[PDB]
Amino acid sequence: GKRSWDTESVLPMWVLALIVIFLTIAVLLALRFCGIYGYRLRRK
Repeated sequence: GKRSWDTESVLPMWVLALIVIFLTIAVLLALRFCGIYGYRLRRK
């Protein structure tokens, strides 16, 4: 692809991909920091 895609795609994949990792890390971190807390157990 030589044409200045600029718009890597009207839906830039890297932007889409970055979003997933941000959330990926967020959920993993969420679980651990909450891990020590034992998070919850709402049911209780």
